[PDB]
Amino acid sequence: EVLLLQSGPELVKPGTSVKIPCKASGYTFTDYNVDWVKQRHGKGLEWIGDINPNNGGTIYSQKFKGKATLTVDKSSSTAFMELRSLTSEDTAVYFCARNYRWFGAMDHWGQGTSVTVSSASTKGPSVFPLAPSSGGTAALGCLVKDYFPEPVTVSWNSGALTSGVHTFPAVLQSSGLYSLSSVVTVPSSSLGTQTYICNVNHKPSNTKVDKRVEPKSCD
Amino acid sequence: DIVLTQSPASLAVSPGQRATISCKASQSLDYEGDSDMNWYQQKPGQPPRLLISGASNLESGIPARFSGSGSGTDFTVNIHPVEEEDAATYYCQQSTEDPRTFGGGTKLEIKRTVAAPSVFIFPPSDEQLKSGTASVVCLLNNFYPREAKYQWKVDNALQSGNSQESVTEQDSKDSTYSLSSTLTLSKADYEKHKVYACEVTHQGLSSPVTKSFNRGEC
Repeated sequence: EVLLLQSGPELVKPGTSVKIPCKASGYTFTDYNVDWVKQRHGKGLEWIGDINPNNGGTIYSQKFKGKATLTVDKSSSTAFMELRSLTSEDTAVYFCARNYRWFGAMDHWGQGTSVTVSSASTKGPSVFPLAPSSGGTAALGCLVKDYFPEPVTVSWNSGALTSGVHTFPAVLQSSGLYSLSSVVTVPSSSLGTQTYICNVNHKPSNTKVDKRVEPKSCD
Repeated sequence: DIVLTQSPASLAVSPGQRATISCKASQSLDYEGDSDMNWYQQKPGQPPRLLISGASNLESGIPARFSGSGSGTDFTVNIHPVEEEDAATYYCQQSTEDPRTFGGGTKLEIKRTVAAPSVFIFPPSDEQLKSGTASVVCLLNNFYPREAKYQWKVDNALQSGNSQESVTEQDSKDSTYSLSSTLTLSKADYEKHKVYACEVTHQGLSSPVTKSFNRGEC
């Protein structure tokens, strides 16, 4: 019903600015205030500001004066937040949330825009197979290595295989490139009846890699 | 600014039992009949979801297992009974005055029964070796508790400082964790040795499980 739609993850360079949208629908846009909340990876929620779409009146947290700017477009029912003079401290997920100007809770949130502030160049990943050698349950996977920035999505057999799939959080290697593994556990008997393909999508570099994971028969 | 002190920072509650999370405010959140205390539930990857507003108004769509109470400066949210889908981080937030402030958050871990991991080891692919780098991966699958002791062994010698790990969030269905460890060596160092092993010690294992492969075989 009520939907707050934010843009997807975005890589931005330090010393620049970025403008994050929050398109509202399913309710009277001018009847609610739009708040913005910052969340660093693994941390809590911190309040950025508040804007009244009826008149454009803004209230900012003191911690974000000069850093964040809140605007609204009533005709398009969209709220915006612009972050200036970007540094690595600004790397976080930014949520927009709906609330009543008068003591209202934040009852509906956007899905959050993950902003990465880095001067590193976009790099597509290499996909290597995690092949098992021939118990009763077998495990196989794909190593998605040396890419930047986050994220990559991994599906198995074009999304037809979902049970038993574990796609781990990416880890930042000392080289400054990310790396993650996606694994799936299947019946050992299915290694000879089913073809297992991991579908890796790296949207920041427009990279789609499909890698068949061929098991090794070993006496 | 109204500072919200949320306790505990974390807690483990078994399914069926009661989880109690508290939030203490630096000043009163009462105002003309209201108690503007709001509780949120945030599961990993998702935005926070409003559970309770006005200190005790359970939002439409939230199960009755959640209940909020309190007034003035001391507030409490209760989960009874705790379910396995309740694995998340919970925040308190005041809407009494500006600036809006959040509590530190409370990570609720579902305390299930002991589960020993299923261990798998993967050799580096021939394709990666062409780049001069060897990545050896060890998988610890569907275990609980989160505390898992594992160690890499190269020709039976314990390794340290040359591996990175990653752990999944607690599963919403079976309340387990999975862990993947990647051992990184140069191709030359990889060719210098034969036996690569992953050794796991866990509460659910009667004896440590070791998975290994020989570099040449298979």
